Amino acid sequence: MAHSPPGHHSVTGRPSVNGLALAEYVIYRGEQAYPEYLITYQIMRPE
Amino acid sequence: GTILIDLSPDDKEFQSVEEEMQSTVREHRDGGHAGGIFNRYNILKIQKVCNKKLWERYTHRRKEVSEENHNHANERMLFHGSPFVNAIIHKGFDERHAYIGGMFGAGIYFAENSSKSNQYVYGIGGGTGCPVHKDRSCYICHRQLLFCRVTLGKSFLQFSAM
Ligand SMILES: CN1C(=O)C2(CCN(c3nc4c(c(=O)[nH]3)CCCC4)CC2)c2ccccc21
Ligand SMILES: [Zn+2]
Repeated sequence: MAHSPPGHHSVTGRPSVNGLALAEYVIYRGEQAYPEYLITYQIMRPE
Repeated sequence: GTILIDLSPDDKEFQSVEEEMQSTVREHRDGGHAGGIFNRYNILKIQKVCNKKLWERYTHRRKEVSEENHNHANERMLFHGSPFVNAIIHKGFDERHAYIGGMFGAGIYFAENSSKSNQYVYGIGGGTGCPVHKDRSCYICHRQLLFCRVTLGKSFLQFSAM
């Protein structure tokens, strides 16, 4: 794995083109996330 | 060590997690190529993931981060799609869950858009789609996502052409 930039703990990627997209995030230590909910689902065909 | 507790659809906690799934769907610039074409999900089951060891691993690091960031963990709830969801819930995130070809380096990636994480349930770029039909837009096969608790601490802001 890589490291977060010095003095940081993560990276926030903000969309500068698509105004409708939300942020994506990166961490570099697995102990900084907990997998709290497991969601089972189907995608739905548009009507 | 991992226990999975089914939530009832009548439980308030089920309903708020479903609404986070549903309200963060968006259209993607690939036209649905990687994740499928949809505006919303059929949510079949929501389970709470309980593992004392993994949880104490999380809260121990959260306190270190918080103390290096003016007492602010900067904790979010974020989605994560992966073929390795089953390994993740029993063993936790580690460096084998890091995306080498990721846009911000070799780390573990999360999304606020559920439909973004949906693009990775069958692999990078949707892989070859579902195991049964090889269909990245399969409306039949059941999929799984993780809704995760994530400590960001001091976060480096990257303005990506996304
Ligand atoms: C190690 N490995 C990975 O890490 C992924 C799965 C998880 N991946 C991921 N990437 C993103 C988002 C997300 O939920 N999951 C949302 C935000 C944007 C990017 C990255 C790729 C993978 C697929 C196939 C084989 C190996 C791997
Ligand atoms: Zn299928």
